[PDB]
Amino acid sequence: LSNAPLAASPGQADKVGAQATCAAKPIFFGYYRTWRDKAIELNDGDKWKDKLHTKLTDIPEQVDMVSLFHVPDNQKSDQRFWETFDKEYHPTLKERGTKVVRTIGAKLLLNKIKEKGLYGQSREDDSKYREIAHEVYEEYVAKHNLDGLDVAMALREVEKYTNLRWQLRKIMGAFSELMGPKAPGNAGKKPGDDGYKYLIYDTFDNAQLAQVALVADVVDYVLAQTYDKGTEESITRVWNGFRDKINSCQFLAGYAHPEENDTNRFLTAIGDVDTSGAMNVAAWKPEGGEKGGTFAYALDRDGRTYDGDDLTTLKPTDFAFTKRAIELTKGISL
Amino acid sequence: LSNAPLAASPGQADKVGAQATCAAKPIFFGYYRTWRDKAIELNDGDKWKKLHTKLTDIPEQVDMVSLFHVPDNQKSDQRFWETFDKEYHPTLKERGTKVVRTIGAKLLLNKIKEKGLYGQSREDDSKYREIAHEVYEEYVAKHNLDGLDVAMALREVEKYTNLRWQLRKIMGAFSELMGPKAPGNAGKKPGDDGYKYLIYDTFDNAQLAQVALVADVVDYVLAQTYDKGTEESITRVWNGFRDKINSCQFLAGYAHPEENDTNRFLTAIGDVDTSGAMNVAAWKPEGGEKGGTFAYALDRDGRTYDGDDLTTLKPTDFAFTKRAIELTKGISLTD
Repeated sequence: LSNAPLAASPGQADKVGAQATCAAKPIFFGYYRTWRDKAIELNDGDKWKDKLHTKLTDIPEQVDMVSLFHVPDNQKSDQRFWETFDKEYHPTLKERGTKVVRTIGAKLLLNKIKEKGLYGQSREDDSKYREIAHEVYEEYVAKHNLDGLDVAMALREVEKYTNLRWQLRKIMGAFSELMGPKAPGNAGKKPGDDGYKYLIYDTFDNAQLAQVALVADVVDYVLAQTYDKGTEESITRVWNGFRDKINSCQFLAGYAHPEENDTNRFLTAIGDVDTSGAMNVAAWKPEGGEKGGTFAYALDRDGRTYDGDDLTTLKPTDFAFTKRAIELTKGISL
Repeated sequence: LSNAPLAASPGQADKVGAQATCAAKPIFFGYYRTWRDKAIELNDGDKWKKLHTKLTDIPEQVDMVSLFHVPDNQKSDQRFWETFDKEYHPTLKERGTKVVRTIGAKLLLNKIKEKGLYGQSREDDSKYREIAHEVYEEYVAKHNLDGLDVAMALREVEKYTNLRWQLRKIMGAFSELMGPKAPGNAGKKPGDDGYKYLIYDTFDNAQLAQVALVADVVDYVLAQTYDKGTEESITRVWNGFRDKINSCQFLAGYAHPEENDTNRFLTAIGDVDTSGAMNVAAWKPEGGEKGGTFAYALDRDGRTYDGDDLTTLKPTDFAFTKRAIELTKGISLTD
C-alpha cells in the first residue's frame, strides 16, 4: 500500500571487498529438487513415477540452509509433498536448526512486473512492485513459515536493457522491505538469529552479467554459479570480479551435481571427493578474508556422474560431497 | 551464425519404453536407390545403361521414402531431379508419401574434419551449424524435401569420445532445423504437412548405434535388423534400445538382395508369408506400438541371390512391400 519511491541502486553494499571478519559464520547452502522427493506425486506417464529414494530429511543434519527448488510443471500434484513438509520435514529441520528458503526464478518476477503494466523506469507507481513482492512473499515464504526467498537471476537480457535493470532493482527493493538487512522486521537481527528473514540472490559467476550492483545493498548472500571452475585461482578470479560490488561475507561460490538427462555437463563434483574441484571451491577463501560459505545444487545427485546408468537412473546418495563440503566450509569434522 | 554451445546428450528421449499410444500411426519406410531409377543417367560403359522401375511405381500406401543418392553411380542426375520436381514429387505429394534424403555419417565427419573441429565440449560450435545449414540447403531444401536421414554404420564412433562429441554436436545443429526440437516444427507433429523430419538409421545394436547421443532430437530410429527375421530376435534388439528411445521412434527392417552385393541378407527371400521380413513387419513391442517397418532397396523387392538375380535387374511386383504395409498398418491392399 506504501507509495514511497523505490530508489535506484547505489552500485555497492555498505562494505565491499575482502572482509577479515564476518558477522555470521560460513554456512553450507543446499538446493533441493522437490520433484525428486519421495512425497511428491509425479505424472502418470513419468518414467520416474517410482524410483524416488530420497526424502528432504535424508540430508545431513549439519546443513545450515536448504532451498526448496519447486517446479509445478515437473509433477502432477504437490499436495502430499507440502503436507509431509508441514507434518514431517519442517519440524525435523527446525529441530536440526536447518533454515529453509524458497527459490523463485527472475523470469516469473519479470512476468508479474509485465502483467502490472510496469515498464522499467525511475518514476512509476512503485506500490505495484510492493503488491507483487507481498503476494510472492505470502505464496512462497509465509504460507509454509519459511525463512526467506532466493531470487535466481540467470537472464542475460537484464544486463542489456536498462528497463529490465530498473524492474529488477525495484522488485528487489520491494523484497528488501520484507527480507534482508534493510527489512524493518530484521531490526537488531543478524543472519543466523532465530526468526531472521533472508534475501538471497543466485546468479552468474560474472558480476557484470549478474548485475549484482543492483542488489548488493539489499541481499544477505550472493551465490555465484561457479559450476565450471573447481580451481582456487578461478574462484579467486570470480571473487575479484565481484569484490567492488559486494563484500566477501556475502559471497558464496558453489558447484552442481550431475543431473539425469541434463545436457549441461558440470564436472567439478565428480570422482574422488577429497581431490575434486568442488572441494577446492568449498575450501577456497578470499585471500585475507572470510567468505559467506559454499552452496551445492541438486543434493539428491550427490556423487552422481554423467557416465553409465547415472544419466538415465536415479540412485540413493551417501551425501559424501555434502559432508566434506560442510567440513571444509565451516572448519569442523564430521 | 549462432555461436551458442551445442549441448551434450541427455542420454534418452523425453519418453522411453513401450508406448501404448503414438502421435503418428505406424508407417512403412522405403529406401530408394536413385541410380536404379529410369530417369537417372548411368555411365556410358554401364552394363545397365535395363532400368525398369521409376520412383512413382512404388505402392501409394508407402508413407515415407528415402532417396539414397550416390553421385559415383551415375553420369548425371539432372534428368532425374527434373523428373522428380516435375513428375515424381507432385504425384508423391498427391499420395501423401513423405520424401526424405539419406546422408552418410562418414561424409558428415569428413566435413567436421575439414572445419578443423575436434570432439570436445569447447570449440566454435558455429562451424557445426555452418555444416548443418549447408547440408540442409543442399540435401533437403534444394528439392523441397521433408527431411534428412543420417545413416550411422561406423564402428569407430562408439570407440572414440571425440567422434561421439562430433556426432552429438552435428545432430544438435541438425535438430535446430529438423526434428521435434526444431523451432520450425513448433506446434507441428509428424504427419502434418510441412513437418521436417530428422531420422537416424544405424546398427541394430544400441551400444554400437550410440542412439543415446541422438535419442532426444530424432523422430525415428531405424535399426538395421537385416539378419534377424524372428519376432524374438527383434524383441531382443528392441530391449537393447528400449531404455534410450520410446517404441514410437523404433523401426526394425529388412534388406532386399542387391546385385553384386557380397553381403547376403536372407530375411526377404522366398515365400512372402513365411519370410523373416514379414515376421519383422508383424512384430510389435510388448505392451506398445512401434514406429513402423522399413525396407532397403525397394527396386529389389522379391529378388534373391540365386540364378540371374545376382547379375540382372528386373521389374518388381512390390509383394514384400505390400505385405509389409498390410502387417505394419493393419490394412488390406486387395481393396
